[PDB]
This record gives sequence, structure tokens and C-alpha cells, in this order.
Amino acid sequence: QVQLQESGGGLVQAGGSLRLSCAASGNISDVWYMGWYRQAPGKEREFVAGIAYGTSTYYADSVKGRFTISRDNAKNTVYLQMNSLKPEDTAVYYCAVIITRFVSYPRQHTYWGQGTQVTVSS
Amino acid sequence: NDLGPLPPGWEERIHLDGRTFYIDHNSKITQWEDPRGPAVPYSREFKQKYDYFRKKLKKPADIPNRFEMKLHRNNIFEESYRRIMSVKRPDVLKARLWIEFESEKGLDYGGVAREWFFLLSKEMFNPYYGLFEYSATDNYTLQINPNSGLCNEDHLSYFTFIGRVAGLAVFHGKLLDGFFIRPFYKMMLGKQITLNDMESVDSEYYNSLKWILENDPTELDLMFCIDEENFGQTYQVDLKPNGSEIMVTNENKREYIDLVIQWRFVNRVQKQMNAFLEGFTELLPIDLIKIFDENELELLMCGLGDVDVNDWRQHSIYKNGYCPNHPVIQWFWKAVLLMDAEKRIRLLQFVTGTSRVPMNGFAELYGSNGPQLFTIEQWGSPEKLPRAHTCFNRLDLPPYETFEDLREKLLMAVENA
Repeated sequence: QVQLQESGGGLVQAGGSLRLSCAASGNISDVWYMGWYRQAPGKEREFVAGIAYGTSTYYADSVKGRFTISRDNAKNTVYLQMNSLKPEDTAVYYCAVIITRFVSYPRQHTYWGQGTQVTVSS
Repeated sequence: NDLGPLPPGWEERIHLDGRTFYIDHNSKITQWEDPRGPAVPYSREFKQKYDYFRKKLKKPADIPNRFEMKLHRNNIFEESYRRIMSVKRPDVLKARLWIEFESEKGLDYGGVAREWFFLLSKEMFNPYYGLFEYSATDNYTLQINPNSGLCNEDHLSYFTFIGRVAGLAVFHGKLLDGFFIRPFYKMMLGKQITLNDMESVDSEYYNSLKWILENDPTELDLMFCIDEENFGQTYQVDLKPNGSEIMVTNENKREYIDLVIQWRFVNRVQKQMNAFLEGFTELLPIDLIKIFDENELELLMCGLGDVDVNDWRQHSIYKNGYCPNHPVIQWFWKAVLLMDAEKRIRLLQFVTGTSRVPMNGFAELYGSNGPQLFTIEQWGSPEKLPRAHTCFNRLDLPPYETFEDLREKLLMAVENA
């Protein structure tokens, strides 16, 4: 089993920069998808960024341009850096991973982080 | 010497002035500084690529001089497997190999080693064994069977043996008889598979994904979850975390296509392709072969079979107002005549999709639906580059004002796959 903990989340002025780091612990054999998700107050979780396989990176249209997602293999930790931060970005930021485990048929195991409240002041 | 191997995808060439330049084939750029400026304009030449590749292939001196094999023609595949995979030092295979067939019966093809390679290529690349399956578009090009494990218990070992045999063919200068789909060579090169690359893998997946790419998926009510019919029981898999309850829209389209391609094609053949590459690289590190394209890699492995342009022209049907006596058509055939043999084969790969020509000639040339002949259809404005459809062997040749413009545009299109 793998466990994720996200840090680097704090209130910042709008137009400020926040980096969220997803420390992952356990047997991360092969990650199918390393993503950052967002849950706004009163709204369901919405995709924000994704690493997927290799180096192909997918961003939500709302955060496209403003954010950048990267992974550190030695730490296996994913960093989402938010710039031009806005009140819409105020939501709670989770970090999810999908590990493809092969026992009989190969299946996807999704591990979700606890979350960090990232807010915008303006 | 002290300089050491060049970085992957790089080559060194000698200019007529005597100064040596370095060409990056990945970025198609020439420079003077040693990798470890304008210089000369980039020119992808397969002959010089091959010369450099062969020069930098060095045979170890510690191994025995002669690699001896004894085989039975009735089942050449099995004894070839036993012998080749029983070798614990792959470098021994780099030594010259003399395959003494049982009782020296004969049936040579100009060389006993070439005969062995021919018969083995016939045996390994038969879909009856289950390791390989015929491509979707063609009936002769092959691909890795995703269900190869179901048919064969030790499919990975056999794929490693096939990779070793292919590496032997490339190293020793002999030629294999099996032609693979483009994604096969791209996965050798470590390149990224795209939606177009799925045309060979499966028609249903490619057509559905193309529909999704062009039209709005909102009508289809698509989620980020796909159903895996394969394996026991039918179950849903999330392509991204919380795949279900995420709807594919115009902003989530290319991500969905990439993830579906990765799960349904790349993930399914990755193990078998990795075994094949592990077998292949025991005689040639991937760095040497990374200079070649997928097309040039196919030529390097399966050889440069001369294409007879007269037979090619006679058994060709033109479309959309083009006629054999049409000035543009005969100008195009003139350009084909003056172009090199390797450039002719590259044109074949550009339009047909493979360097293989049917043994009976171009009359038997096939296609996605069935027997289809070479077609040269008028399309587009004169300025546009020619386009190609490999599912129907069609070249969309725009009407060109003069021979020089047609020649230059066709050469540019052929060179740029």
C-alpha cells in the first residue's frame, strides 16, 4: 500500500506563488497517473493537473498557463507550482496516484492524499 | 579512442573540405563543435547512416572465431531457440556464424547463413505460433500479439530469442524477412505512439478515437473509464484518478486519447516489446540504432529491396482526373526514376506504408479493405506538400506547375515522414 501526504499549502496573496509537494511512501512500483485535484468549497473534486505516463502533462483549462506539475523520481514526489494565484484557486488541493498492480488481471489502485487548504488574498 | 561513443542520435561526417561535422538526427541539425552554427545543411542519407553504423560496430576479439550451429530444417525454430538462448555470453554470437545444416543437404539462398535467416524468419513470423499477429491494414505486416501470453506460456523467452535473432541479422549484415508495423519500430526507438499509429494496431479503436478527436464527445456521454473485456470477467478501469464521474469534453479529449492508447496498446505489448528489446540489445546498444528513423530502421533490418519502377507504374490506377499520359503523372514517374533506390523505397513506405513488395509484383498489392492498387489522386492546391494514406496506398499529389517544383515537393514529403 502507498500513502500520500501533501505539504507546501498555505494562504498566499492572489498573484502569489504556492508549491504543493506530494510525499509518497510505500512500494510505488509503476505509477499510471500522478495528479493534483481540487475541491472548492461546496463543489466536487475537479482535475487540476496530471503527469500520467512518461513526460506527457495534462492541465485543466482553468489552470492552464498558471500552474506547472513536475515529478521527482528519487523522492517520487510531485510538485504543483501555482502562479498568478486567484480566488478560484482557494479550494483544497488533493494529490492522487494510480498504481497499476498485476495480480490475475491488471487493475488500477487509486490512493488519495489528505489535502492542503490553499487560499488567495485580494 | 579517448573521445568515446557519441551521444545517442548523433553522427559524425566528413565534409569535402576535410572538416568533420556532427549531425543530430533527432533535431536534424549540423554543427562543428564536438557534442561531448550553420555548418552544412542537414541531409538524411541512409547510405552514410548505414556506413557510420557499420563502422562503429566492433567485433570483440576474445570470443571464438567461429559460431557453429547444427539444425534440422523440419523444425528450424526449435533448435534455433535452444542453441541461441542456451548461449550465456551474447558476445559469442558476434563472432562469425556458420550454420551447418543437417547432412549439408543444401537449399541455400546464396549463403547457408542467409538460408538459415530466411527459414527462421518464415518460422518466427508465422502468426500460427501466437507470438505475432497480422496487422489490421495489411495481411503481411505483423505486430506483437497482445494475447501472446495466453497462447504461449513462455512468450517472453521466445520474444527475447526473436530479438536476439534480429540483432544477429542487423550485426552480421544478413536480412530478416518479417516486416512489422510502424509502431513496432517506434517502440524500438523509444518514441511516442500517436493516434495515427493505431491505424495498424486495430481498426475499431482507431476509428472510435478519431471520431472522438474530431467531433464533440459530449454526445457519446464518455467518462474517463474504459471497460477491459480481456481477462476473466468484464470490469471497468479508471484512466485518471476518479476516472468515473469525469466526463470527456473538448478540453479532456487528447488526454483521454493518450491514456486509452497507453492502456489498450502500449501497456498490453510493453512486456513483450521489452523482452524483444532485451534480446536485441545484447548485440547492439539502442544508442547506435537511435539515429535511424522507424522507416530507416525497417530498411536496416529487412534490407533495401530494389523496386522495379516499370512494374510499379504499369500496375497503378490514377484517380480524380489523373491519366497515364497526364503531364503531372509522367513528371512524377520521371522524378521516381531519377530518385535513388533508397528514396524509391522511402516513397513506397510513405504511400504504401511498408517496404515490402508482393512477390508477384505490384499487381497483388493489398490494403486495409483488401486487394488495392497504387493510386495517385489529384488533391489540394499546388503549393501543398503531397500527403499519403497507407490504408489504401493513395498519394494525394497536387497539380504541379513544372517538373522541378513537383520533384522538390515530392522529395521533401518523402524525406519528412
